[PDB]
Amino acid sequence: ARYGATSTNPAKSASARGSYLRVSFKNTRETAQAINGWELTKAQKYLEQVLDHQRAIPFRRFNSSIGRTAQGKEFGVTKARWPAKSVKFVQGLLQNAAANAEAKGLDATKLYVSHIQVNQAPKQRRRTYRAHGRINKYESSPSHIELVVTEKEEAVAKAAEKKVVRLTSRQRGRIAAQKRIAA
Amino acid sequence: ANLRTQKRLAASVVGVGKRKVWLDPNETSEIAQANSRNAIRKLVKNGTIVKKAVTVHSKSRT
Amino acid sequence: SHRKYEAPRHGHLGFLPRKRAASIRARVKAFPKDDRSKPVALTSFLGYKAGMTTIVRDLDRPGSKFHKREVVEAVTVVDTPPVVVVGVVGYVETPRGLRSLTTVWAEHLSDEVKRRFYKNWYKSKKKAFTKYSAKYAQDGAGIERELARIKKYASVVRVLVHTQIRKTPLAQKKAHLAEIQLNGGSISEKVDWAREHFEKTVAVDSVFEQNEMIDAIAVTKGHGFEGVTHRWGTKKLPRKTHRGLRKVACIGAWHPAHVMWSVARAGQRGYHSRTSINHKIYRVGKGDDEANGATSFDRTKKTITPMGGFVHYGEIKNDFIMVKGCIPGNRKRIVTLRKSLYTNTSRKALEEVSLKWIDTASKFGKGRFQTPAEKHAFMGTLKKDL
Amino acid sequence: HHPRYVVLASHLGRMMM
Amino acid sequence: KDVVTREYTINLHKRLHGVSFKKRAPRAVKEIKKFAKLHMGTDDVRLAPELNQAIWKRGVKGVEYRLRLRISRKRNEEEDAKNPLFSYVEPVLVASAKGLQTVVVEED
RNA sequence: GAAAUUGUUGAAAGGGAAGGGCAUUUGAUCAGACA
RNA sequence: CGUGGAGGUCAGUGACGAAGCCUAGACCGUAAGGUCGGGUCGAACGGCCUCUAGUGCAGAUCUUGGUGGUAGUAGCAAAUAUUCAAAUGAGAACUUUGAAGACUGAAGUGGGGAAAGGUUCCACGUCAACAGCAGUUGGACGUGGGUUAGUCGAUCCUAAGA
RNA sequence: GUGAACAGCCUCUAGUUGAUAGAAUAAUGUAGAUAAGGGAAGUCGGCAAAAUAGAUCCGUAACUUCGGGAUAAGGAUUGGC
Repeated sequence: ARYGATSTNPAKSASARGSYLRVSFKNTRETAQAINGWELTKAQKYLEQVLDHQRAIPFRRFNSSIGRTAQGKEFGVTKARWPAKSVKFVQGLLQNAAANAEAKGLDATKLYVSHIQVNQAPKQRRRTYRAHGRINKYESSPSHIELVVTEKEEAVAKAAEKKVVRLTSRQRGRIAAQKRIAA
Repeated sequence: ANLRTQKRLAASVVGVGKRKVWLDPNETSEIAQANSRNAIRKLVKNGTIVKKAVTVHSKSRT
Repeated sequence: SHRKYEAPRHGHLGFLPRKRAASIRARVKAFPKDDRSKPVALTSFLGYKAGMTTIVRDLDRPGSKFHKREVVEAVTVVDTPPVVVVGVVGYVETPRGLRSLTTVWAEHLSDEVKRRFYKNWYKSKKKAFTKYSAKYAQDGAGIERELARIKKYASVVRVLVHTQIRKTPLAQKKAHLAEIQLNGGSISEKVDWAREHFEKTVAVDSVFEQNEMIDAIAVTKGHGFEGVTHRWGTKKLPRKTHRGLRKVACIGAWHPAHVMWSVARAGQRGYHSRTSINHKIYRVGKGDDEANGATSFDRTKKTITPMGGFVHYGEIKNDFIMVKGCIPGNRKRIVTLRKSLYTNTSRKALEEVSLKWIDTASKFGKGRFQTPAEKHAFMGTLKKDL
Repeated sequence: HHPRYVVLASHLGRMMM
Repeated sequence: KDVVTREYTINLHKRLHGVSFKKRAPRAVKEIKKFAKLHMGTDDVRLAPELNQAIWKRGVKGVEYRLRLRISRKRNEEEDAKNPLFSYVEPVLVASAKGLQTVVVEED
């Protein structure tokens, strides 16, 4: 029930998470980073279009030896893919998060993905057979997923410090001089 | 609907191979309830299971 | 140790790197030298390659065994509709190269030339030179003051010409644009000639003559990633070679301990910029002339197009330039023709050619007839005839 | 569990002499 | 957006030219789905079982150079169907499937 | 509930390595005589 | 200087929080190290004088366990081949039914057995793990049913032998 | 069925349609082919591939332990009605 680092007002958020999910952690991290900070409506149309193959997930860190594509142009990247299985899971948790927001009474329009993170889960292990009768491993890589959605707000900052100036004796003598010369 | 056991029983009761037994595709819910060789023997009479004919091997050219 | 038996290297190091060209147009690096004495005239032209055909002619080469005898040679036709002049640019000589100083465009530009400034024409507002055209106004002070600077400062004057693509049968609607240098006359006469010819056409017969020798620039036919044996002609390894035999065996010595640029390696073959030279013109035909393919000795009303049209091009309906042999490029591509850069006094250069017969049998197979009237005479009535 | 054995042995040719 | 039926002819020679033999009949299925989309604008195309027999009459690599077809654009009665409309292709029985041009078929 | 290894957040640097020693400029952070 | 344990003392510390852990927060020492603040946690620990030893790690192709870069990379390419519709279902390239096209081609991809396995046989429910993709299916998981002899074998006889 | 033939090829009864798939068709590969003129000039070496091939009739050398060599070598024919 404890989440990662967050900085938003809890009264104006709704969270969802899922654990021990059998989906690639490298692919799922790229999916999550691509939704990070978007408005909830925009992110859900975006993911549907990845499945339909019209847009792509920019691959940043886990991208060694993968193919190029003309759909990374918009994101500034030359390598991108369409992680179908990992889009379904992130898609499921966003739907859960929307449901929780309406239970708390939040206004469905202002929600945005203020937090999302993926980290590793305990391995699931198997065996592969190699030449000369040698066994190796054929493990998997499940993943934990969590996210939060928050109401956007308008800045209301005010009441700042005056920053009083501490003058020396020599300075105050100068300032008094300037006053006498002119108003 | 999983009528795999109905082909097996039908083949023995009608006395032909599984390649020669026909199950009506519009009577799935009926065949599904035939778990006895008596039931398969009653559907063959009804016409829900019919015996496919043997492929021809004509000796005319020979 | 030393290589046992000597041999010349494979390939030419002057044509490196062997990479795709930057643009589908091969650019005219050098234009002919100028002399101010002659009249104003273009130094190059733009056209579209069509195909090839065959020519039979006598040989005027005293001394050779085939003097005053028939010989069969190959020729390639270039579809050359007239070009339209749409601007002038002036170049000043600076210690670190030439440098443009101003470009003065005409007022009304055709749609096919302003397609060259749009990628997504079908959803554009067609805002191109819209504000520039309001410069002619009631007086044209702005335009005439710009031309004043070209006369005052420029040392080389050029002209912008766009080809009239719509006439050729290509499915393309966007028109090419390229710069051609003006040779002849003072710097004052050069810029005046351009101004009079804005929106006007310049035909091929006003640039080239029949027996001239010209140079062709164009981008070669592409083939993609290619192995060593067909990129550099290296020897093939014997049959019993593990891990392939279309490969270069030794790619260097132990030291320098780095693969040398001189070694043959696999990569792009084709799609380079080339400049062939010394091609003799054989005919400068006229588009609106029937019997484009006739000759003094043939005398049959037939055009240059074979039966069934040039394969992969279509039919020729404009002027054309047929030259001796091959020019770099594939069919349908833009090809730019240049005047030679030196005075060639050889016998071949000065020889005058009068043709005797141009071929028009179909190139889509083993053609047997030259005209549809010839087919009917030989075969006679068929079932599909009335 | 994984039993293990001498990987290859032989098939290494000979050297200098 | 309308219920319309029409009759076409598809040149399958120029679409299966060079295709591997074990994949000629299967690929023809795909091209009749691409063809019906190009003319009816429906992503959902259902090929009648009788058409499947016309294609596979002469094995994998015995497709006919031309086939006369009937494409019917209809409404989707299924709940929550992604697309309102869908197409349905059937075979047309004719002596020779060449020399014919497209024509609309009236409902009644 | 440590370390290796890992995700998000925040600060900073980055022309064919990174790390360290003497000295200072800049950013952040700490203590105070106090009467 | 530091560690496990032992005899004396500080009538030492502590559930109002002992030991352990984390902290580009602070102080003492040339150093080995000692000391304090904050956070986490939950039950026992230290100063000084002495005694004792299974008493300090960067290596040993060190022992056991855990984890990376390589890397979403190499790869899942033998045995001719799949396709259309409905049914079921949250979900169908892979299950069920029907139509089509193919293969084994009677020293078969058919029909039974001997050694060996031991319930894999059949039914109902069912998909977390297994079927190096999928799965609603399965030789998988849960629960049960099933193998009928005077005549077929063993048993009885003897062979090389024990 | 073809044929000398439980050779190779096609089929009937019966049985499977099982081996991760979709999309393009670069270089280098594995497997299968074909090449004008020359015909071993390649290579340590005809390595690899090619050419010959069934059946009927004719003809068949040296040497020989008289049994063989021998399918020697070299030719001709072949369908349908």
